[PDB]
Amino acid sequence: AQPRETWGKKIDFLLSVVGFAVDLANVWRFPYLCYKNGGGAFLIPYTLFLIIAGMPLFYMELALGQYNREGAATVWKICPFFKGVGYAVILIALYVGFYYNVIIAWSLYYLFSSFTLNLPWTDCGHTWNSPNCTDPKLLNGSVLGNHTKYSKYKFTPAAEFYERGVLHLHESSGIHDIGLPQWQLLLCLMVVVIVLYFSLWKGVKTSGKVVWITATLPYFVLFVLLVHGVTLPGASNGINAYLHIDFYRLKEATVWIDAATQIFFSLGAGFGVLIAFASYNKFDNNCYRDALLTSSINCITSFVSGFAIFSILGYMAHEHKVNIEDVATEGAGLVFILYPEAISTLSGSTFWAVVFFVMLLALGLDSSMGGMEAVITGLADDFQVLKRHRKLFTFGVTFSTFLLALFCITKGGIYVLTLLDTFAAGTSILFAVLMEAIGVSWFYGVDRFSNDIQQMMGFRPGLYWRLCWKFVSPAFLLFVVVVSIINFKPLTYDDYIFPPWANWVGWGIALSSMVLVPIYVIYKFLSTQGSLWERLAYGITPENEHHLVAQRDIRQFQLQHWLAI
Amino acid sequence: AQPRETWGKKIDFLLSVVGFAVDLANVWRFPYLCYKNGGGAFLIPYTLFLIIAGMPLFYMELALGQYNREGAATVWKICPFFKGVGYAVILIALYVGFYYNVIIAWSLYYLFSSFTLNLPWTDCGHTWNSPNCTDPKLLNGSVLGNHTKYSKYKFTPAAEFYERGVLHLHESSGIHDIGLPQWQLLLCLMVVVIVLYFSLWKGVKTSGKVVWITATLPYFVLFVLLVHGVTLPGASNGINAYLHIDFYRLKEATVWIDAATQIFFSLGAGFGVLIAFASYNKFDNNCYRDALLTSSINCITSFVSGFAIFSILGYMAHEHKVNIEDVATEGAGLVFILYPEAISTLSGSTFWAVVFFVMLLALGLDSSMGGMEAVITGLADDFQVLKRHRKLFTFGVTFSTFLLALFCITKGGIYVLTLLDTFAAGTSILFAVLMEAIGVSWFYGVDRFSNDIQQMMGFRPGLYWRLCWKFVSPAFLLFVVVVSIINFKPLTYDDYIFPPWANWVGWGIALSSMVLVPIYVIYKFLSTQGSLWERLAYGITPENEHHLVAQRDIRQFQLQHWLAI
Repeated sequence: AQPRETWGKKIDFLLSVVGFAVDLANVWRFPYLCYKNGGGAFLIPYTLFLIIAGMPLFYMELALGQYNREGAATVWKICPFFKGVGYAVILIALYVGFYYNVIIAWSLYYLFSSFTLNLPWTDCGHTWNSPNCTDPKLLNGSVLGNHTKYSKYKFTPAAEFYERGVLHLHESSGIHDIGLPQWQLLLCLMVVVIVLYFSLWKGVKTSGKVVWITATLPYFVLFVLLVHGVTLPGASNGINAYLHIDFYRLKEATVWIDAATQIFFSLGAGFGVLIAFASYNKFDNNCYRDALLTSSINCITSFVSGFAIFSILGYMAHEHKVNIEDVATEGAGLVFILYPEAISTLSGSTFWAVVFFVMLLALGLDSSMGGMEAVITGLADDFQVLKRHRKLFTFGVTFSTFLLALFCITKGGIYVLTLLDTFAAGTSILFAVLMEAIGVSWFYGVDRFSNDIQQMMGFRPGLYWRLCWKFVSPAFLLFVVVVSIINFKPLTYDDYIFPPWANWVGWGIALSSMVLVPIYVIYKFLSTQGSLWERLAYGITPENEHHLVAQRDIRQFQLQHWLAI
Repeated sequence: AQPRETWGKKIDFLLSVVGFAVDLANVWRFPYLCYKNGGGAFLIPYTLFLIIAGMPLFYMELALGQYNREGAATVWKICPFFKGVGYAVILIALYVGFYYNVIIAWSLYYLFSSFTLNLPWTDCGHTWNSPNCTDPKLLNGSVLGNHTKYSKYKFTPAAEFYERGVLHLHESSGIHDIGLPQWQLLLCLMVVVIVLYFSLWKGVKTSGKVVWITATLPYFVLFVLLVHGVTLPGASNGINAYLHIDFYRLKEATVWIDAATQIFFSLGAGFGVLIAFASYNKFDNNCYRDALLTSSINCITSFVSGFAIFSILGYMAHEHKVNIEDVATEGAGLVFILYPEAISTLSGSTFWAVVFFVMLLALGLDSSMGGMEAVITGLADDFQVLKRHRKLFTFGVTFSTFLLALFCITKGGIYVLTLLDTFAAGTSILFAVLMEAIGVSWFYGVDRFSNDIQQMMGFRPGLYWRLCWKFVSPAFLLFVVVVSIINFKPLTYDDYIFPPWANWVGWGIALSSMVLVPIYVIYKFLSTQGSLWERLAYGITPENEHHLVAQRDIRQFQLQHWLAI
């Protein structure tokens, strides 16, 4: 049929895989988790976990995507038994969109707040918000006595605006009674999905042309933000809050399980977008240096983002003598509540707010485009009938996403948003990457993987990467899954408590993605006629190796394959 | 490909088309609408409207289904412009299922109430029901003083059981706050859809074998019910309430618009099931006598059902000296509230309740099976790929119906149930039958229809049926649509009032089916390359007549075709 739509240049692929990993400052609280674990003695464990998690997994994803020349759905053509997981990493990705674009819509709403001269968070006098008239006191404008305020003060103008005008949480008591979607967030999501459709309908060319412009803004924005911070007096102390070096605070099973999830969610390994991007890349490329550069760029971006956030926190603590630890809202909209107020204190709040919201929209749109392109490529390579009708398929996917994201744009959508995000992302993606690592290291074998790499690359991976693929990565993923399952805490908002049935609904939604593996295994086992040893052979051997099944030449049954290093 | 799955015998087709039109006593209040219009001077207008509406439309549906040999989706192969409506009558049917099976589930629940020795409606002492403890007084067990009771008494044991144990309406204040689906109705709907899947997955053979047994029960049940009624003393007066002959009460625009909808909803003309059943019938059949027999059977069934209901009402009025007019609940579950209590007064309530619930389940399952088979046949004849995979398609349809019927099986589902039923059924089916009649009488022409009939039948329809098809039926349908649109009243429950946004949601849902015609017309007009006169010709001429389009031989453009009688 039609050949693969190769990228115009390697720079487009590089910028795309970079912009896919800049969502660390969107909704993820990186500096909060950094300060939570060992205070400032977090850099070394962070780097160690980042390496051992991403680099082997990123190299594996890139190599399996480039060599197989197909989407993540059929990327398991060498082992159909695990091919079911190829579906999982697709559907899970869609689940992410179900909330992700919603967050983007929130940022878009902030754009409509930045077009005016008087920002809504500057004045609490019913400026595009409906306060409860309980304590409408400016945190900086109205200077009053400093009190503990029950160690929780959610009456700040920015938080009030975010909760009343953006979320309308006051008209929703919980998750049992939700309500109706907001007309503003609905139009914002419509604009977002229309942009995504007009970008993805053509192919990878428009995607590259968009990420070539969108991914170049956050660097300049973070640079000018760090400059404006270091020019402010209250940043220095904030720096002291960023890295409070305490090697003795590294408690057992405290700093590791909280650092293994943030890097895993920020890098995006096993999410299915890497295979989709590698499927359109040239067959002759160096995934090693590209993966190293991507990991280093992601680490530097996380570091500078945490530094900027802690500088903003230090300047805010300089603005009001109350402590910044228990006064901030460590929720989904942490960047939407604390950061705008600082912009109110900075001169020329309009331009800074506009450029910050543009950076947020760009870094969200890039990740959403990548996540949707992964699903598109997977379902196109799986079903060839949908390969030619790319525009109609993209329109249908966007329409289904808009219809199924209404539960997240409503008044009480943030609760279901956090529920879906946490449960689905954590559980499903962890189980999927665990199954992928197992299938690649034990069933397919790292020897054939290294041979394919050496055939398509100028060198062969040494013993280090092979051991990391075989024994380090699967054991690490299994440990993370065991910690997430055993040490499971019931989900709860900052103040709101989730009902018991919500936890079971979240567990069912998360398990709906992981049960696709045994169902597909049973389907493949039943769709093959013959003896058990022949069905297992057809399931463990690649398609083009099926002729060996009649010859009874299977290396997986040999003990030398399981112990092959 | 595979030929048409012809029925085993004509008796199967007859029993199927009969059992499809026995849903008049399920949720439809036939005797209430009879007594509302002219009291007892309803038989003559009822018969006139029944004839003029069904017989021409039923003959047209049967002939168009038998001659075209295809489902309702592609039955417009002679005129693709109206082919869009072929989709409408499909989707609308599914909408009906979205509530219809739910009602069936209710009846199934009553079966679980009839298996016990002590019926729940007999004793109000918390017998499988949670009363509000306001007025737990037996209507017949506790003899008290007769009062007006504010002209509305909804505290009867049967109504209390139906509202608390079956619906759980007390935990739902309205439609803005719905809640969670009930676990009993969920399992009932699961059983219903599993039976529908195990019946429809094979084809028309199992459908005929099921309707050959299910459609034979309601006759015996109605016979024994009429016998037990005429043996009761209080039936005679009830008969006087059934037919109170008053020719002077036939007010203008009062008895016609209320009788034109009941017959139209009971007969089922234009619903799409008739074409689906005729598509599997032999090419040589007499649709005239079959349609006449079907109409006569439906009329006799409606008459005997109204007689039985009014006899039950008269016996209930004999049980308690209070009037039966304003004490009954004229809602969806009228047969579920008033009729069981009478069974409590009859000796051996167990057997009578069991056989009545079995009759209800059979007459609901037959109609649901027909409505789903219509959609199956339409989407199979439209997309040939789904023709071979009939079992998987039926499973998917049943699963989607079960997933989309959760809003009707919940605590507040009855409000959305009535909303969807009324809006969708009335508006969409009326617009669909109007468009079908117009396309058959004016665009295709009654002359070619009569010629095809004479080719496939032993005689040609006279001037009467041709005039009824051309000038009577379209004008009648247009008048009914105009009355429904202009004389539109806001929907409201017996006591609950619907919010304003619910009316707009219902209007949008109803219009979503009717907008499929202009969209499909525009799609067909844009999918044809050429001049406007050639596109119109391709849109109005049949497919096999497309060769005439190049010859510029189009009879529709001639004035003799529009005036052809």
